[PDB]
Amino acid sequence: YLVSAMLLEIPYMAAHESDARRRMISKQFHHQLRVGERQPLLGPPESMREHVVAASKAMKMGDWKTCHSFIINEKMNGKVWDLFPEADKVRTMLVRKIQEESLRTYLFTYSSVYDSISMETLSDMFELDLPTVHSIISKMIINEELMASLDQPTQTVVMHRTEPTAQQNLALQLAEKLGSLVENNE
Amino acid sequence: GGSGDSAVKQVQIDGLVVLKIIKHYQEEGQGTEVVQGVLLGLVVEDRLEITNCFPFPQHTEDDADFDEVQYQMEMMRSLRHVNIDHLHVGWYQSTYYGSFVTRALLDSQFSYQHAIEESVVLIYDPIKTAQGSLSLKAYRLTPKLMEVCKEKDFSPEALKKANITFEHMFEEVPIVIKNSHLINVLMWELEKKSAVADKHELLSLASSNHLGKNLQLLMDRVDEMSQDIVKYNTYMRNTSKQQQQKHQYQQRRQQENMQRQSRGEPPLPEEDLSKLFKPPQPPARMDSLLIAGQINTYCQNIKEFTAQNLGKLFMAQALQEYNN
Amino acid sequence: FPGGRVVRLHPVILASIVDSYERRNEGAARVIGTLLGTVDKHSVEVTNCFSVPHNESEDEVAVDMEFAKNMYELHKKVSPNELILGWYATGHDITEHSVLIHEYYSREAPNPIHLTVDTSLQNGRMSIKAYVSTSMGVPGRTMGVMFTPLTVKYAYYDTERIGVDLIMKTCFSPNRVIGLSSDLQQVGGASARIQDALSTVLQYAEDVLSGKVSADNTVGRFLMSLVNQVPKIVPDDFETMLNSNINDLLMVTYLANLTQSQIALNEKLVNL
Amino acid sequence: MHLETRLVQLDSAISMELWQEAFKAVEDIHGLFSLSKKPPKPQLMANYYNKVSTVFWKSGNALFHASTLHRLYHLSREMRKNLTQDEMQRMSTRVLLATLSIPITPERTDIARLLDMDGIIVEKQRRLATLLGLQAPPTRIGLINDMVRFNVLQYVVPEVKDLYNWLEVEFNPLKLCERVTKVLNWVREQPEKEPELQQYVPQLQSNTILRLLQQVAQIYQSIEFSRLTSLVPFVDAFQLERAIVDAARHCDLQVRIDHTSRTLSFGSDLNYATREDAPIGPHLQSMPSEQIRNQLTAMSSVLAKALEV
Repeated sequence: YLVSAMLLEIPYMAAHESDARRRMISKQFHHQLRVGERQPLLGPPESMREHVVAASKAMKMGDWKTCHSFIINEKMNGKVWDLFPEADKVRTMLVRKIQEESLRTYLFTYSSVYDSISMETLSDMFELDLPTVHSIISKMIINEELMASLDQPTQTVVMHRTEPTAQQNLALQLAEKLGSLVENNE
Repeated sequence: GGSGDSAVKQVQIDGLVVLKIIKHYQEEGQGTEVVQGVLLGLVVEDRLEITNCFPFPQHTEDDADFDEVQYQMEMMRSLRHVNIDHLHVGWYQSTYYGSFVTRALLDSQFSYQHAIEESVVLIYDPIKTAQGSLSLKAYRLTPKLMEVCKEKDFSPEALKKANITFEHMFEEVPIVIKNSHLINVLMWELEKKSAVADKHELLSLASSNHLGKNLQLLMDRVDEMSQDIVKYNTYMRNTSKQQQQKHQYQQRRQQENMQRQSRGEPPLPEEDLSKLFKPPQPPARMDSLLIAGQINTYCQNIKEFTAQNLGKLFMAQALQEYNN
Repeated sequence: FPGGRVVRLHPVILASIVDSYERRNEGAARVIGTLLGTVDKHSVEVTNCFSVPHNESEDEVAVDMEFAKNMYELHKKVSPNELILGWYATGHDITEHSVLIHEYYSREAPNPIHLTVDTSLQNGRMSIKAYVSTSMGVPGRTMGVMFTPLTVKYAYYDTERIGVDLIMKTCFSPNRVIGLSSDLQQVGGASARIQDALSTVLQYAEDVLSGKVSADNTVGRFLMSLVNQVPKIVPDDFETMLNSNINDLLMVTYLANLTQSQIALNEKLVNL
Repeated sequence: MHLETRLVQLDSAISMELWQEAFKAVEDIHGLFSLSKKPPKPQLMANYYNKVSTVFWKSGNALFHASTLHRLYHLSREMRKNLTQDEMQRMSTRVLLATLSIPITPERTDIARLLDMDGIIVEKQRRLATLLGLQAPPTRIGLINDMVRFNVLQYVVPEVKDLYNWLEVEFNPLKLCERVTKVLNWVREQPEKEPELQQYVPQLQSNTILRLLQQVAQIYQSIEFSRLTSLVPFVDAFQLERAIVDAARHCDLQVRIDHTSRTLSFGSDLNYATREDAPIGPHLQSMPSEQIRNQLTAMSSVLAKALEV
């Protein structure tokens, strides 16, 4: 949930070539593969039902479905630490819920806010500054860092430049295998 | 002038045929490949003058199941009562694609042309092709394929037929060129919606003003192309990677197994020499998937030559017009 | 309310008229059938018809109705359009046979809605004329029916009607549909000739004395309507947007002719 | 013997929070009722339709909840022709029930699943619609407007007769945040005004945001949220901002999202691609301003041409 709902959101802009096919998808395939879906009861739904609303960041919709009746369902209490496993967990949520603006909500963002972004997610400002810092050196977002002002203009305009290269995603498979047909033949 | 290979002529679809087509245009089957009828023409000077064609009603709620031949047998009875006999000189669709030759319908087109060699199969294109180049495609199937019949078979009759190497696309005939005088009264309808009841002629020039402005016209087409060229192209190459996983990569190791044993024993068999060289599943070619692979990738490129020029002529127009 | 005001048929039935009348199968003068049409009970939305062989003379009356009922089953089975509305006949108009086949139509007993075919080279008389009748009481003679004329509307699917619009250009002189793009830019230029020849004379008429009368804020509003959406005012920022459009079509077009190469390139090393 | 006990199989499970077998139960009852078409239908389908209403309220989306309430409105008027419920307050109650359950959500987030076979559940929406008695899946306010064809916008109580005339037809980017919300509170009346019609306040919020934002975004092309925050004086502030960002990200409109100075201009034109109508249906009343694209020349040029001749 913390190495899937983050990792493959950077190549899931119709940019598939990092595919990990042993994950929640063992569940995610089958418990959206039905029609009548209301309040979750089991572990897998009561995990997936706020996973999908951790996807569309919703920073408290993602958290406060992991701390209702799980505590007696042997998630929170069952570990011989009461509020320290959740203090580990919900911190690990509050950090992977600024790293949602990173890959997800950056579309038509030309100006960006930073004081209020950590105040919104009620986290230590530096603790959510250092992973957005990580995202520049690791994820290399089409955005520009100027952190003496504590703002970043993005200039992210690949909006429909990315779709004729969605037609190149395959002209890659064209180009990959014409670098493989003679390997076949000769 | 308009002869193909020995038996066939071009087609001549006067506009009064075209209107019984576009009544069942892309509706009673929108995202459903309705075979929109059989081209009931006749054999006149250089041309298969189509006169009246009847739309065939596949059981269209969400799919297409083949309906009664009693329909076709009464539509032919019906046309015989006032019009020509059932001189079916082709069959026609549209139907929800810009310039595509459907393989299973190309087999329905093949056996149709083996039966009546004087046949061109129409692919109508309304504005769904984005307007767009070549709207009426009376695509007949190669007579060199109609020679090596039946049909295009997978492993045998592929190397044999692709040493004969029958063409993949052939004779997309010129259709409606001349004042046939069926015409008459739809001309006499122009001079009235040229005249004072002219509210309907402009509204056809309206289908011009809410086509462009708003419709993804490039993008959503290029996205559907962005889906078509990733699956079809990689699969043909997965074919053209699996075939020489077997053509050479196997026969590299098949002869390696054979040559190692000194190519048999003098006093006995030659047991494993008879056992070795067991032919792989594609030994040759796989020219059945591939021929229509040729057609449908070459068809990707007509859509592409469509997405070519349709484009250009906006980039011309809005760089032209804008600039004043 | 009057059921008969306007009958909404399109050139399918116009093609059903000519073809049925240009083969006939020895159809001397008069061909007839049962009209197929839907009813909004104010505007009569029509689509198809179907025809019969007749010996329509004096005093022999002939419309194969049972056959027209059975191909009504065909026409509805092929397309869920309509149900039978009346009789549709060739020239001449209202006489004794038209009402003796309305008897043959009251045999099945729906509300009658007709359509005459004009066999004449007139221009004043409209090519096609629909008909209803009131009174329509008639427990008397055969059928003393009081005929109302019905003006026609040519209103169905518009890419048909623009398909018609090029059938109008066939009608002028075909005009095959081969060079779609190249030739719809020729008629786009032809439209622009209509503009300049129209706009110049409606100017110079008011340079003389009292022009721009039917062209003050009619075409004056539609000069404004030309420039509403072509061209855009004079915005060079939007010309750059386009000049990047000139880049992406080149790409769409380049990808296009390369996958043309990728046909024979990949698909035919089968061919060795 | 069967259908009355198969609705216990349903009603008992939904009262004990069991939704997957509640869906199985609404499947079984309809599979049962299908072969009881041979006798004429008894007019006690309302209770089954009021249960599946209580299942689709949160299980399926309120597209399916409102659609089964459209069904329940129609068949319960059919009741009051034969049954004759001498009930004017009930007339108001069922018509307002339909109308308040209509404006819920504009567009679905089926792009968590787009990854693997997008066409599944959208095709399954037919399998839900056929259970409902629908032939095609549900569309939008066109439903309520071919049902103000009937006497509903007068049958509804003059508590909320007058308001829908502002939600849909009578539009203003300044005077509808202070039109909808007064009568939101006027129906918030919990105890005697059915305390079940109060779950529609946070979706009326959600709709009002993304709708009236389309309005403002097409009406003008630049107002700073420095005053838009108070210009929409609802019950929100920071989730208001983040729901404006939610309207931007899933693209009911396009505004340049995260402006610090809060000078958010909308832009022209650049994007009548995928995200103008969101996706195809128009949620704008006849305000929206103009844009240009490709063939648009032929169009109005050749329109305005052939009518004056």
